[PDB]
Amino acid sequence: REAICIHIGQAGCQVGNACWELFCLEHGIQPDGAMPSDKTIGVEDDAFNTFFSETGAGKHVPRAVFLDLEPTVVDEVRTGTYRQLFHPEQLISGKEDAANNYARGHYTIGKEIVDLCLDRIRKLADNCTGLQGFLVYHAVGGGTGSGLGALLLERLSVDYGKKSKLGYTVYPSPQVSTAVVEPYNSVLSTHSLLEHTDVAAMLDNEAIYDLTRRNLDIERPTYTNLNRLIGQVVSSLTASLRFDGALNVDLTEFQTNLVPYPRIHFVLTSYAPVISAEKAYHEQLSVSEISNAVFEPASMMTKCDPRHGKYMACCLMYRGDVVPKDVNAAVATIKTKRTIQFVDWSPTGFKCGINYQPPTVVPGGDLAKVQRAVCMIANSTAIAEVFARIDHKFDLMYSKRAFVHWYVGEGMEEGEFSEAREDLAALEKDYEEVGAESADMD
Amino acid sequence: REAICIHIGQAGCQVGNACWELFCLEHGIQPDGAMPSDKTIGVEDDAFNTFFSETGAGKHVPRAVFLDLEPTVVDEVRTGTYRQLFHPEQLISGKEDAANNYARGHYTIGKEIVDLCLDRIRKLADNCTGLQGFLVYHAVGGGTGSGLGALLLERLSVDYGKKSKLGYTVYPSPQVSTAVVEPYNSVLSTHSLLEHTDVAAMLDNEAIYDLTRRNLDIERPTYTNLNRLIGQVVSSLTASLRFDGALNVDLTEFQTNLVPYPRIHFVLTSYAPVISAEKAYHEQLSVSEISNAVFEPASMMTKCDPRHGKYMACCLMYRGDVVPKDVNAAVATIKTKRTIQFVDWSPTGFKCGINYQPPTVVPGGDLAKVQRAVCMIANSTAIAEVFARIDHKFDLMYSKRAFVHWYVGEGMEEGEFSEAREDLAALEKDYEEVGAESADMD
Amino acid sequence: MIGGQHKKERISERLQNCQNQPKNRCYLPGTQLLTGGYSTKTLQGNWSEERADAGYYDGKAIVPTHLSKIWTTEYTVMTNHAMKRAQEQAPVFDQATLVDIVDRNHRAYPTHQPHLDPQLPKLKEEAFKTTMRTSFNHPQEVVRPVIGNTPAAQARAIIMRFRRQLLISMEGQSAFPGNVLRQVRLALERNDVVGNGVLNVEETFRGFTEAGVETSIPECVALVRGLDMKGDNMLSIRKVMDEMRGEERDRRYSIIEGVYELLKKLCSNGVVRLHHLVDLIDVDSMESVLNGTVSSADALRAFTTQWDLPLEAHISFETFHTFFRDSSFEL
Amino acid sequence: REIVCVQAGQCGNQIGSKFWEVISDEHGVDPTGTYQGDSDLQLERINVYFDEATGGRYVPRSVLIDLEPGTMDSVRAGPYGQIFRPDNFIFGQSGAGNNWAKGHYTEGAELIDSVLDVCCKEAESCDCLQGFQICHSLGGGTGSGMGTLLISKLREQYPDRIMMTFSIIPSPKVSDTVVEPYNTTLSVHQLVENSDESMCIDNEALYDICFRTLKLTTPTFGDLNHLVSAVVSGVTCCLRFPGQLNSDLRKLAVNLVPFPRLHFFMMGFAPLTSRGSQQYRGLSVPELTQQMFDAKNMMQAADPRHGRYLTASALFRGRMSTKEVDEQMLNVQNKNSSYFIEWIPNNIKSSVCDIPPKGLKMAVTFIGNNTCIQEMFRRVGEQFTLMFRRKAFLHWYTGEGMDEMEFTEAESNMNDLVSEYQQYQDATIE
Ligand SMILES: Nc1nc2c(ncn2[C@@H]2O[C@H](COP(=O)(O)OP(=O)(O)OP(=O)(O)O)[C@@H](O)[C@H]2O)c(=O)[nH]1
Ligand SMILES: Nc1nc2c(ncn2[C@@H]2O[C@H](COP(=O)(O)OP(=O)(O)OP(=O)(O)O)[C@@H](O)[C@H]2O)c(=O)[nH]1
Ligand SMILES: Nc1nc2c(ncn2[C@@H]2O[C@H](COP(=O)(O)OP(=O)(O)O)[C@@H](O)[C@H]2O)c(=O)[nH]1
Ligand SMILES: [Mg+2]
Ligand SMILES: [Mg+2]
Repeated sequence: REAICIHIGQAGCQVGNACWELFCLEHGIQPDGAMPSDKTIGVEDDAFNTFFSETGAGKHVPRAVFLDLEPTVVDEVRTGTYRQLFHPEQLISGKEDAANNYARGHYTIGKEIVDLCLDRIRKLADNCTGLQGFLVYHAVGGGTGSGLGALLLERLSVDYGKKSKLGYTVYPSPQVSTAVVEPYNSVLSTHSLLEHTDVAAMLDNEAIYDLTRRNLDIERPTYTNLNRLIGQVVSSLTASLRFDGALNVDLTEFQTNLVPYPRIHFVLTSYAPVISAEKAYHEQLSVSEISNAVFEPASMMTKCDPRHGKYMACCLMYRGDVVPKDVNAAVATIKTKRTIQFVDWSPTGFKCGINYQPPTVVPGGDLAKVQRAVCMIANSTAIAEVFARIDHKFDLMYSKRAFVHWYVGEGMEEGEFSEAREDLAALEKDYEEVGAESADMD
Repeated sequence: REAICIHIGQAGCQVGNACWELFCLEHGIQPDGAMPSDKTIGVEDDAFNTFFSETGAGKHVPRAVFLDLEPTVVDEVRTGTYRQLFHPEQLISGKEDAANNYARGHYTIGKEIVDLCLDRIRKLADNCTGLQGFLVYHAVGGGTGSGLGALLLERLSVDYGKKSKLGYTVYPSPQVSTAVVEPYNSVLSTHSLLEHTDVAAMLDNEAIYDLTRRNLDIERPTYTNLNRLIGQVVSSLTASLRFDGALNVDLTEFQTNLVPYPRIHFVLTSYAPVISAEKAYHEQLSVSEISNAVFEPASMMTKCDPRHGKYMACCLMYRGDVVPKDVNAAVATIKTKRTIQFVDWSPTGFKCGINYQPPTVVPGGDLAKVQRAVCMIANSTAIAEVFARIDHKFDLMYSKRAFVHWYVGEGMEEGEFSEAREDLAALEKDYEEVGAESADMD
Repeated sequence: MIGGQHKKERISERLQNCQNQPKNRCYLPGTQLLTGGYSTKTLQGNWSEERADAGYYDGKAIVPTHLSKIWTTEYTVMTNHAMKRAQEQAPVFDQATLVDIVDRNHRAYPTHQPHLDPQLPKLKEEAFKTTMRTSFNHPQEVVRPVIGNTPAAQARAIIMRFRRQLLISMEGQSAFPGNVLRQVRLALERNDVVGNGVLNVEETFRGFTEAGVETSIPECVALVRGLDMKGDNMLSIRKVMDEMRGEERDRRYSIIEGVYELLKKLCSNGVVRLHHLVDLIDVDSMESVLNGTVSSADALRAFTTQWDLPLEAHISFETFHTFFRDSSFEL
Repeated sequence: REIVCVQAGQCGNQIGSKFWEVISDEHGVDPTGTYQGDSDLQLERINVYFDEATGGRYVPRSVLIDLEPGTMDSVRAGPYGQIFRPDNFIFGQSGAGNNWAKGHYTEGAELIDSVLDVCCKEAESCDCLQGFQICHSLGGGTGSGMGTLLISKLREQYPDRIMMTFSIIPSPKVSDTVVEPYNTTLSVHQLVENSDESMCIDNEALYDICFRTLKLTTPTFGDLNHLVSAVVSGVTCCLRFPGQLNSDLRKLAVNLVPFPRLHFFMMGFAPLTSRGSQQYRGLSVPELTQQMFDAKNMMQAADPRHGRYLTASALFRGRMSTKEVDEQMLNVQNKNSSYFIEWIPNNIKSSVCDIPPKGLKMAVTFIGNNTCIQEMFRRVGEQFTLMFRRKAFLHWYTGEGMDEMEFTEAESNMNDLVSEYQQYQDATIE
């Protein structure tokens, strides 16, 4: 009934700010950790427990840790408005950044900070009675996110063992780029994430920019918009643990239904009613329109075209005023479509969830208020095209050792590049073999 | 008719508060000693006489003494709510404690206090016309309870002679513990108690904590709960003297039916309908159900398992709406069971008592209100396990003369340890011989 | 507190010519609380703990400057909406309490700050309590689960509590059953001020307090929010009274409809009026009049008054139904 | 049951001022000495530490002794200084000079009779006298020499009562005085024979408490003396308030000392938390017990993890369930079984008192008998052997009149104390 959140580096902490703003506003906790007198009268409830724990005086404090090697973002949290919400021990900051070097985070600098992080997570996990997983937020393009995320996931995976770990990861977009060394860091990160993660959700900033231009009418978006959309997605996936519903979905059921083979755990994510107030008042939004919307590539938050592959499993979460018979009719209509294809070894391709709590509206937000929404996470062979493009960029730079001397200076053998590149090549071959159209009877 | 209660030390005074609260509320005496005069009563009544005496003005005063060497607990009783109920001479207090030393209570300090206690007991025994025994409450783990209890029982046994003495002692729990020197005090107490006691009811705190966690729904119990359960047991045992019934049982009948040989007087206790108010309305509580309950070890108030021994005698007291035919059917069903075994020299193993007064409910209490209850005291060879473990801990400490300099310095010969340890060895053999089925007869 | 005035030199210190370090108060020139070689304004060393002090003060003028408006961070723009609401309330002390805080008088350990503990007064009342005094007082002196944070759940729980309170209280019992809910409805109607039949939080509180139900302002806030279906914080009297009547069982509905269908056929053109009901009723057959505790004339008079209509008013099925749901509440 | 306090030397007088502030606050005594409390529960045991003055006033049963009046003028000038009885201040006209022999033999024998006269006048006034409590430093001059002289005389005159000492011992990292090893060695030799129970404190441990746990930026001696005043006032709480399981100094000694020489104990006090964090974590019995056994929270530099506990005692203050206390002590004994001496079946005694210190819901004070006390004395003996072989400063002591044979006797006795602790550390059942 409980989940612990770990935020790493700049993208992970900034997305965390939007997530905790949303979870506070959805439950009704004030920025100072208190809860108004009228929310706590007449009835006694426990739904906050998934994300907050209360002290004996009734203050709420959240179940999260913030990890960074540079102080600036955590110092912004320490001096901002939510200063009193977080426990000060949870906000951990080092002296200097990993400077876009995976080697600096993993070998040289993260090795000093990792034991404090493990001590905080242990002190939190001992004060729990139904921990049901870890949520991790990080970007694989930067040095500290890749290196310290890998080292911390390895240590967590040995100490806690079988417990599930779900990651939300921002991968380098196919043509917008911010730093030169992104391919090396992304390959080396992906090598560690293969062994130590149960489900990995892939995000690309170029898709969220396209979605914000096409559906909403925003010509000049900034990171706060993207982070609020990611927060809505995380709230949709975790709503099944916190509110009443017709068909609940426990976090272990996602892992049981979505992963066919132990390496095939990378999933695509999309969200349906991203809409502005002027369009929202011109249209009805019944179940069948949003179900048809989630399968169009204009709705996805990752830059991939699912028409170039085959689906293996889809998990559809409906929240708000929806009745199961329309979900069944919608899924049967989607199944009828000819441009949507499932692998022939997966005949029963769908998992459904239905929750009664509608999505919350944030005062400065840009989404409209709507009675229902659906969020989808799905496993498809199309993801193999993203890795092939990362491998092409790695091959171009590595053929001449373009920047390797930094990595070798900070403690890494040149051999580790070839090992990671061969492991990701094997992942590409796994997606080629698993997606085989048919096997011969002879 | 009359009985005198002797309370010694901390456990005995605190258990006395719960006992006298119950006896007042059951008879109807207010905390100021005066019964409500009402309009009138149709016929004259006398049941209180067992525990109260009336003054010419109609005030009631109780037949009890409270003995302690430290003032704090008795001054706490003197300043509490029942200040006007007790006679001030009855609350006797010394200046300083026996400091967990049996030697300080027995040789140095109790010798000063015993003559005041004997003068008070003499003044009580002179104001009686049918005294039929002493009830004693004390703990053998502490210094003053063991030392002064033994010295006072010796003096009472010489002055009053044949009069019966029944003890409700609290022996040390098998793994929960409060003080380091508990084995020495318990062994030295048991040596004196063996020769000068007629029936020893033995109680442990770990069993009453287990009973309050499993049957009642209390996560964090405290001594007031345990003391109220003990008070209920004492009220059940003394009800046979105070109210009308089908089969009464005088205190001499317990000794005649329960004690086969003069040293075999250690007994186990068990109480059936320990239940909460919310559970009580979903279940019937028939005679056979509570009779089946009293034989399960989860119902016992001492930490021993009777399946590892043989019963020698059982005395069953039923109070409330019970009919003798149901008691007979229940006892015949228990007798049918294969996991309950009696020694072959005891064919008629049961004594029954039936009283019409149902158990009283105390305003702050945690037990539900019920129409019937049963209480059991039984003699079994499984009580040998309780001693062997105390003796083993004594042997472990005495092999290195642990703390011995305190006992020898305060006035006791080192020889006193060896005699008592040999006497408890003889008690272990008494339990071996009594439990032997038969010899090689023709 | 505003402007400092508790970090400054006191008169006693000036008269005694006190120096700095015996008490370590940084007010004398050349001495300052330096954390990491810098002041607390700079983020070095132990600034977070020193900013958590009870007597800490930051030199920020209330009147803002222009460059503060011009220079803003993206995080500040994101989280400024909550900051405006969160800046409304803050604890305050007088000068004597600030003297006590600076002098750190009553503390268990050097860092104990009792003035920042919100549960201090109940701790003070709770102090000096003994186990026996609590547990051995004078013996004479001493719910359907609802799940969810939804306001509908709160409204349902509050309605159930109100119904239980009215049943245990039972004020205004008449000669003919059905006067309790009538009194509650009349009390609510009397405190309406506009005439359109709607109430806000404060008038709801006054009305339910007059009706005999003990409540509080948060109860009324929760109830009005839960029962609101048009987003104006107005409470409809009809809706709340319908919820107070409750769900109706099938047998009672069957009897009511059967009696109404019988009464419909004895009138002309199938129109039933209130004088029909007054004439045709058989009041001397109730158990309360045959046993000998209520007179028949009083019972008929009580029945006629409870309708709150003239004797020629048309009594539809809705009015008959509502009247006898009100009466079934007491049986 | 009344206690008599003696404060000796600069450290003792300074710690005493903070102790009497804490005790006067807990019983609601105004700094003028007037009772201003708000519950009768405060008054019924006021006699334990206070004597009754005529109208409203109460006077504290304490003797102040020093060889130069500088400290006495400082304590009289303090915020609670007025409460002390004028006749209880005994002072000479020249300092101890940091020399044990001067403080013990020349000015000691000159003043000691007036101090014994004051202690007897104070002792014979009690209706029933409990043990004495002594605060002093071992590294100083008048504290060590005259304190141990007075301890020996009171043990001769009142051998059946309890003798309790709180003692300050030189830090391993920075010395405040060059001749600390001689004064420390002679004082430990006197204490091991004379004392009934002795508590030891390192100033370095209090600095580590302040910096790591309380995160104070600029701690001062007032903070160290407040932590010490907290534990000293906490150990006696069950003597002077009601509770579910009363306890006493003699009962603590009977449960803590297995053999008469093993009477040196370590101390700790549990609720410690930084000013920023206290709003974020509620008090509970698991939190108090876990901090209570953490070696970071212990007031000596030796750490328990290198030794084994022979015995320990915990006194809890507050209204709480006994089941949680018992099960916590069982869980700690079972999970860390290798750190407890196996030939004793239960090493922890518990006691429960109803009234916590003001502003705290619950508190516990911990007293521990651990073999790691041998490490402090061995280090002091090393510094003594380096200085003594070369007669580094011996002419001062010989000039006062001491024979060199006292130094060899004191060294031998301390070495035997270290040996006895080491043998019980490595003892086995066989
Ligand atoms: N959606 C989103 N993307 C971000 C955010 N911040 C950075 N990114 C993206 O993540 C990548 C940069 O990763 P960083 O998080 O800056 O790397 P890092 O974790 O700080 O690692 P170091 O530079 O060594 O400290 C780029 O592709 C950025 O566009 C953010 O707040 N939201
Ligand atoms: N069930 C129960 N056990 C108690 C109670 N009070 C104390 N005990 C237990 O009895 C033992 C302590 O014995 P005490 O009564 O305190 O010893 P004492 O008689 O005061 O002896 P001295 O300490 O020398 O004064 C421990 O095991 C306590 O757990 C009580 O009220 N109920
Ligand atoms: N904890 C503590 N230590 C002190 C205090 N005052 C002095 N000391 C220490 O005690 C030693 C000096 O001993 P001192 O009291 O001057 O000896 P005296 O000259 O005989 O009184 C040094 O180690 C000081 O650091 C104090 O208030 N608290
Ligand atoms: Mg960075
Ligand atoms: Mg006692």
